[PDB]
Amino acid sequence: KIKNYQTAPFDSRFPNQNQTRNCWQNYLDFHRCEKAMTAKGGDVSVCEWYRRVYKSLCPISWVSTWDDRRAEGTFPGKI
Amino acid sequence: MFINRWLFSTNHKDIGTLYLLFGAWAGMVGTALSLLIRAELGQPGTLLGDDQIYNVVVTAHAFVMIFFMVMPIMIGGFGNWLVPLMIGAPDMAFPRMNNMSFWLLPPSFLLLLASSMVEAGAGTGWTVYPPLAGNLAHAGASVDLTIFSLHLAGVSSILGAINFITTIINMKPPAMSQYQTPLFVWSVMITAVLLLLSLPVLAAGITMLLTDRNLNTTFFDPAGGGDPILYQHLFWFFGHPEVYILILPGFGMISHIVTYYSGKKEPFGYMGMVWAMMSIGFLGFIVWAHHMFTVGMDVDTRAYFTSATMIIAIPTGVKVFSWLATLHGGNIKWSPAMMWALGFIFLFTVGGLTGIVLANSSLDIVLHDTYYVVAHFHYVLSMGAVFAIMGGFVHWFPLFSGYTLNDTWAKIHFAIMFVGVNMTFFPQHFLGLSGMPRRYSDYPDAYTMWNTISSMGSFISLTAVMLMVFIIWEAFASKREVLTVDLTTTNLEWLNGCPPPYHTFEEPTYVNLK
Amino acid sequence: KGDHGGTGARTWRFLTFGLALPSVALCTLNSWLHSGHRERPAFIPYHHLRIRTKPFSWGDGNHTFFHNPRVNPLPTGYEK
Amino acid sequence: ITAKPAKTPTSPKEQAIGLSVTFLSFLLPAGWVLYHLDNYK
Amino acid sequence: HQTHAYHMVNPSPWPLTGALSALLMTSGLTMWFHFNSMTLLMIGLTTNMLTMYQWWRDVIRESTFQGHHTPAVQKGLRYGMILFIISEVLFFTGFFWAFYHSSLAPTPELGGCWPPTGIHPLNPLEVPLLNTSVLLASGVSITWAHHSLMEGDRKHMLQALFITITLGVYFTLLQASEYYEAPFTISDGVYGSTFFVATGFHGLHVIIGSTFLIVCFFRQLKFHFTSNHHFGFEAAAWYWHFVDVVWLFLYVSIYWWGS
Amino acid sequence: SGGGVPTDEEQATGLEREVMLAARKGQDPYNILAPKATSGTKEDPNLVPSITNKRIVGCICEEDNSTVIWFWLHKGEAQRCPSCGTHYKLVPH
Amino acid sequence: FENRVAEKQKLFQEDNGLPVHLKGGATDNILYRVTMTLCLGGTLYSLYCLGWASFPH
Amino acid sequence: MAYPMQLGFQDATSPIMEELLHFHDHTLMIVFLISSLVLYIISLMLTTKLTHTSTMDAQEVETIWTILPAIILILIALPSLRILYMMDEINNPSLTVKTMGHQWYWSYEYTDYEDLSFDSYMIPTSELKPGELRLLEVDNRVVLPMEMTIRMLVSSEDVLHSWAVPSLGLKTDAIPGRLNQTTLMSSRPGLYYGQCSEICGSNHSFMPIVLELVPLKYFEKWSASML
Amino acid sequence: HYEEGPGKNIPFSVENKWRLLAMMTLFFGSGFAAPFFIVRHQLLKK
Ligand code: HEA
Ligand code: HEA
Ligand SMILES: CCCCCC/C=C\CCCCCCCCCC(=O)O[C@H](COC(=O)CCCCCCCCCCCCCCC)COP(=O)(O)OC[C@@H](O)CO
Ligand SMILES: CCCCCC/C=C\CCCCCCCCCC(=O)O[C@H](COC(=O)CCCCCCCCCCCCCCC)COP(=O)(O)OC[C@@H](O)CO
Ligand SMILES: CCCCCCCCCCO[C@@H]1O[C@H](CO)[C@@H](O[C@H]2O[C@H](CO)[C@@H](O)[C@H](O)[C@H]2O)[C@H](O)[C@H]1O
Ligand SMILES: CCCCCCCCCCO[C@@H]1O[C@H](CO)[C@@H](O[C@H]2O[C@H](CO)[C@@H](O)[C@H](O)[C@H]2O)[C@H](O)[C@H]1O
Ligand SMILES: C[C@H](CCC(=O)O)[C@H]1CC[C@H]2[C@@H]3[C@H](O)C[C@@H]4C[C@H](O)CC[C@]4(C)[C@H]3C[C@H](O)[C@]12C
Ligand SMILES: C[C@H](CCC(=O)O)[C@H]1CC[C@H]2[C@@H]3[C@H](O)C[C@@H]4C[C@H](O)CC[C@]4(C)[C@H]3C[C@H](O)[C@]12C
Ligand SMILES: [C-]#N
Ligand code: CUA
Ligand SMILES: [Cu+2]
Ligand SMILES: [Mg+2]
Ligand code: NA
Ligand code: NA
Ligand SMILES: [Zn+2]
Repeated sequence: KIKNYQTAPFDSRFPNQNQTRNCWQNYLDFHRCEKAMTAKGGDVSVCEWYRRVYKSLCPISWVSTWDDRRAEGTFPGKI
Repeated sequence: MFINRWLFSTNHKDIGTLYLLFGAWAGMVGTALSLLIRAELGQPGTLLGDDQIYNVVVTAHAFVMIFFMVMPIMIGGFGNWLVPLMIGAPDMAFPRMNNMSFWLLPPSFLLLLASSMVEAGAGTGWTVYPPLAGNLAHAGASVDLTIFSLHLAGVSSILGAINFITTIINMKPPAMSQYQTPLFVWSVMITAVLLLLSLPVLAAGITMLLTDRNLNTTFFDPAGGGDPILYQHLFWFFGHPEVYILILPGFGMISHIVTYYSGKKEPFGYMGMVWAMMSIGFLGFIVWAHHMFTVGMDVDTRAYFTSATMIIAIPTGVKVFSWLATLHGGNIKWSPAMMWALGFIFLFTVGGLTGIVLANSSLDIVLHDTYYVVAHFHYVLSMGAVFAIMGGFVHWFPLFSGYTLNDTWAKIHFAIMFVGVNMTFFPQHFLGLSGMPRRYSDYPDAYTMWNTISSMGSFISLTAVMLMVFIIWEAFASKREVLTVDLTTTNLEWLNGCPPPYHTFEEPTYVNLK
Repeated sequence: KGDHGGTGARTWRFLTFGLALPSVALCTLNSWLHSGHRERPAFIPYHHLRIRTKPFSWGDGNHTFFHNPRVNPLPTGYEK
Repeated sequence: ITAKPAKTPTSPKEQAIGLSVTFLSFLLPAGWVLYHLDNYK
Repeated sequence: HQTHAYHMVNPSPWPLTGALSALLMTSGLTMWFHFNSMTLLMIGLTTNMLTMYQWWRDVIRESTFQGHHTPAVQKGLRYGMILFIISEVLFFTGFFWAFYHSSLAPTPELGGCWPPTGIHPLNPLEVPLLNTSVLLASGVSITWAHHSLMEGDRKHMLQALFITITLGVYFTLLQASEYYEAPFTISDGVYGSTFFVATGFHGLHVIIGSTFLIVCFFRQLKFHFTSNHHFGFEAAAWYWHFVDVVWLFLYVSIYWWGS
Repeated sequence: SGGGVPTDEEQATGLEREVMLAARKGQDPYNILAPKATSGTKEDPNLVPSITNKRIVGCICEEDNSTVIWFWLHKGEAQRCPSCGTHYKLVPH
Repeated sequence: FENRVAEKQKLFQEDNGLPVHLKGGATDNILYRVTMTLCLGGTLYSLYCLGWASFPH
Repeated sequence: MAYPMQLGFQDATSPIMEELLHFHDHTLMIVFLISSLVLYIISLMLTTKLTHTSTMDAQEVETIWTILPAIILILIALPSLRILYMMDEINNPSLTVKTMGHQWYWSYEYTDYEDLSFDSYMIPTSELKPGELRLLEVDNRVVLPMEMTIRMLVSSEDVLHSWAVPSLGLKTDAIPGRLNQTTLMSSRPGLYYGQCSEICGSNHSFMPIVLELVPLKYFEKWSASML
Repeated sequence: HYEEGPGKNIPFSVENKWRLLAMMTLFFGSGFAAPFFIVRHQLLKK
């Protein structure tokens, strides 16, 4: 698909100064996608776009805390 | 007798005197704090060697000057002395509750002292934003004592607002409509309405801060789904009305002083002055977010708050132009109070214009949290308030005491203060435009020249404050008793003599309807 | 609905006994009929819940003021 | 405004005393603290 | 001798004792939160109650027993009570603002949803609906009490005022039981914070309003009110309707829409 | 209904009762009403009751003026508002 | 019960110069002294606690 | 950076800051019109022994002095709002950089491609190299490509801070739990300085920001060398 | 009653100007000195 990725593009869903939900939504999307692929056998490569976007936007400590909470069973979003 | 009169008072003049004494003492505290700020900044490097202490001094400077000097002097002191006299009323509506509004203030100020003596003080800014003011970055009792100090000062002023609104609505002569009361009385009524509506919102916000600090709530803590920016909205929803509460009684006094020393029976454009204060009062609730243009605010909200903030200059301008129109044709008497009022008009106009610069959110991005904001409000608010207070104190000191000041000394005092405050604050515009942040204990070396001048200015105003105390002493020491006061036909507060008896208007005025 | 003439004491007593208190009795029925303890959910130590940034000023510092052991887990889970 | 002559006139000397005492009351305690700042630090 | 109708109040110590009580309650809360001691707080609560009791006792002395409440004085007390209620509305508005702020834009730590993940709200059709019927019914009974008093009917005023108080007490006991049974607490993030602080201040006002109704009940038993002059009853009724209206906004906002 | 609630006629006291009884007689000793002006000539001056030998008058010289003109009126010959000249005469005691 | 407001009106209008907060008789003086003693004593105690808390321990 | 005795804004480093300078000049031209007008009029009112103390009719002149200020405010508002909406226009960034405030330093994350992050602390005065600026230098500068649109995302891991660079017209508060976006584009290479702009405690005065703007190829090799 | 007139409607005496100067000195000087002593206090804890 579209590789040539420099950074996350403008997203009309998140047009304003607070980009927290943009980071959050792409993190959820990547992990939902990852779940659907690794389960139903397939390739996480189709999830890659969400991975690149959340990695661009999300503070390292947010990603790290959210990963820890997924491992612990205390992540409050739905995956 | 002394305790009955001065601790158990139900008399609006004695309570007013208590507030003027309290406010003058607080003004010494707030001035000493301001000189410590300027001493730390008066050369590059560190003076205190403890910037937490610097931050505590800045925070307490603003709380003292706002809650313990300006509001008690303007509303508790001039309001209690003058409002009942100017409407011919025998006292305030609730003369006993009025005494509790006074007596809540020494405990409020004691809590603020306590906050600065325990732990490392509340080095928060007078905005008290979390999470700096929360229980991890300001662990221990200091911020809670500051919150409780604000609670007591808020109860004092909310009850006082209730008292003033009731007295002004209910206790005028039956023939006197609201459009026959003097402008100072209008300015106190409108200030009281702003207090009534805004201080409960502050009380809610600081109570949420108290519970986040002590009851494990998370109103302002993202870990629980809270938001630091919610506290800023609740604080500024009060804090914008608050800046107008601080200046409105000053506008009232300025209208009376300019009318009196112009030799006029009335201010120019009375109904326009009432319209302008009411409009400022109303629009003062819809502009608060201009204190938040850098928090990550959407562009359309920035555009709205810029536009609403600009609309307020219109009614404020009617008032400046109407003061000029009151001077027009006057038999100008160059009394010291008139000099204070003319200084007020100049300084308030300078500060209001730099507020217009700030209103533009695009420029405010670069000016926010810099000394340009400190310069705007020390002109328009801090020194506007102080010059109206000194004008009113000089003008009405012979009413309250029965004795006259030495007018030559009072003019010397005005001259020293006018030089001092302009040397102090004018250079802060340059510091702000060139990017010096506010709330800093030291600065990059380029900013040295203007910080050095500003701090030298601060010592000139110190000399003026010392001279003010001597001037008050000399008046009570010499005992020149007042005889005749001009213009009593349009200045009812003087018609009972100087000082008026303990009870006035035991027989009300006669005013017919026609 | 109806009367609307005089709203006097007799009308307000009629409304108290004829509408307001019957409503309270019906809602009291409705409530004391859905009452009865419901299964407490699996404990999950979510970080946005059971907040402790400072000990509470009572008890052992770790119990809320109206702590109910049956339904209020501590940060470490339900009590025994 | 008009007023009576002072009941208790304050001569130039008495004003110099009142002014000097007033200024010293503000200057001496703060001066003592600031002079000793490095002692505290 | 005065020839206006307003009240010059005798010099009083209660403003000073009330101000000192405020110092003792606030320094007492500080001592309790940080220095593990309830001593100052208990002194401040005691002196606060003593101050309220003697101050309002003296207002009854000044009015029922001494006759200082002319129509002009009563009119000022009407404005004073209306303005006090307005300030209490604005205090609650700050907590409603906090609630809508957090629930309309739930942050990621909540799960990005409202109610937050892990929160199980009360059923608004159970005790919360009962509490709504109770406070609405008490607004009907207090209106019966008011008309009975105006019509000169002592027995039915007392019956209707007693029913109103009983309902206020019923609400308070129901709310106490709901607090104990709730599976979430004040420490359960911003859902618990908004729920308990806003309903908690409301519950405080129900207790204050019930206490004021009880004062009016005992004054009525002692024949203080006339069929035309009874501003303490009017003020307590206006305060009670304020408490009812605040409850209806909490029920719609926090219990129903926020579920 | 029933009875048992006192009336103001039965139980009002002090100043409240003074005001109530005076109102029944159409009198206003406690100044609750605005007085109505006479023509205010020297022949028909406004009559200003007082319990002493002087009282402050405020004159709203023309309807809707926002400026009130205030002066002491003394027992004796009628005095004139210094702005409009309308006459007032003190009726003491 | 019986309406005894007239007796209380006579008591509180007696021409004895007492302010209203003491005009009920000696019980008022006792309650006043209790309240003022608790307030002034508690205030001194609060100043003691401020002194204590002003220094590290 | 500011220079000694500076009176006005730092010179513009970005086109947006140039727009702000021209708009500030406009606003100041008006401010000086109004200020000198007021001063001239008040002086006039105060310098004659001629008098006119009878009642003055107000309505005519109040029209002039409400309508003129309203016109002036519109003449300020129009360019103000144009700049505001221009600063808001999408620009399609080539790079996203995060900054996290801390007590008392800034960290930076450049995670579009590789996991690059570092901390940036003020150089203490005693350790400045000769000719370095007291309170403004940092150990690890924010190196960025010049002439390119950059998205900065700003947050905090403790209290509030605020990330500011006056010569680029930038100031964005750093709020825990929030990710605020701003864009930056430098027309020139060089070193551009700012300072923490929301009081954050005892060392608020001492956590500065230094951007180092260089050609893309040097930024790329720098980024790789910082992994 | 209470005393009325100049010098009598205030909670401090002005009967002797030198006693007044002392009282005004202590009053305004204590407020001005307080912040300097609070700063000293905070520095002496470190
Ligand atoms: C007396 C107190 C007072 C008053 C009256 C004002 C009045 C005004 N203020 Fe100010 N302000 C403060 C005290 C006050 N302010 C304080 C304390 C702060 C900072 C708080 C903190 O952060 O600690 C502050 C901060 C502040 C900010 C936020 C800046 C920032 O944080 O970045 C802004 C922004 O818009 C602002 C704007 C204004 C405006 C537009 C007015 C207007 O009301 C002024 C209107 C007056 C005039 C305009 C002059 C008279 C008019 C004419 C001669 C007519 C013709 C004029 C024109 C056509 C323009 N103020
Ligand atoms: C009314 C409000 C008021 C007043 C009067 C003042 C007065 C002064 N302020 Fe004020 N100041 C603030 C409100 C005020 N300030 C606020 C709100 C802040 C922001 C705090 C924060 O950032 O959180 C602030 C911040 C602030 C700073 C910036 C600190 C920082 O950013 O780090 C500085 C710096 O120079 C400063 C200096 C001064 C000086 C030198 C004076 C004065 O010395 C100037 C001369 C004035 C006097 C000498 C007044 C004397 C008056 C009396 C003594 C009353 C007499 C009474 C009677 C006669 C009845 N102030
Ligand atoms: C963190 C914890 C902080 C705690 C701080 C606590 C601070 C204060 C301690 C309070 C002590 C209260 C003592 C009783 C006060 C009764 C006042 C009262 O009832 O005042 C009345 C007027 O106010 C009226 O009516 C209408 C007004 C009645 C107000 C009653 C008191 C309310 C006090 C708190 C409210 C704050 C607002 C909260 C919302 C922001 C009567 O006025 P007087 O002049 O007395 O008499 C006039 C005579 O003619 C009467 O015959
Ligand atoms: C830790 C918490 C501490 C405890 C908190 C408080 C607890 C309970 C307080 C409950 C309030 C009781 C009020 C009793 C008032 C009795 C006096 C009274 O009602 O006085 C009346 C006047 O009203 C008046 O002043 C009316 C004045 C009263 C206004 C009272 C409003 C309530 C204020 C309570 C404080 C709220 C603070 C909330 C902060 C979150 C007397 O006039 P009438 O009735 O016309 O009689 C005369 C006729 O007899 C003549 O024929
Ligand atoms: C911002 C507000 C402050 C403004 C400026 C204050 C101006 C100074 C007033 C003088 O203050 C005094 O200065 C003395 C020095 O001149 C100090 O004596 C100190 O120094 C002396 C000389 O070295 C010794 O004799 C003393 O014992 C030693 O205390 C003395 O303590 C202090 O009271
Ligand atoms: C009318 C005026 C009234 C004035 C009343 C003056 C009260 C004077 C006695 C003060 O009592 C103090 O209370 C503290 C309460 O903290 C005690 O701390 C103790 O008790 C606490 C409660 O558990 C804990 O902090 C510790 O056990 C322990 O240090 C401490 O012994 C005691 O000195
Ligand atoms: C004793 C008294 C008669 C009143 C009087 O005329 O003195 C009567 C009349 C109304 C009565 C009250 C009302 O009927 C309301 C309550 C009814 C409950 O069944 C008993 C207590 C209750 C509070 C009653 C107590 C008492 O019997 C009252 C107060
Ligand atoms: C109508 C009202 C009161 C007039 C009176 O009864 O005396 C007057 C007083 C102030 C006037 C306003 C002020 O003079 C300010 C504005 C002046 C503009 O010329 C008209 C709109 C304008 C907003 C005026 C409308 C209107 O004439 C007002 C509001
Ligand atoms: C100004 N606010
Ligand atoms: Cu970080 Cu200021
Ligand atoms: Cu504002
Ligand atoms: Mg800021
Ligand atoms: Na310094
Ligand atoms: Na009624
Ligand atoms: Zn006239």
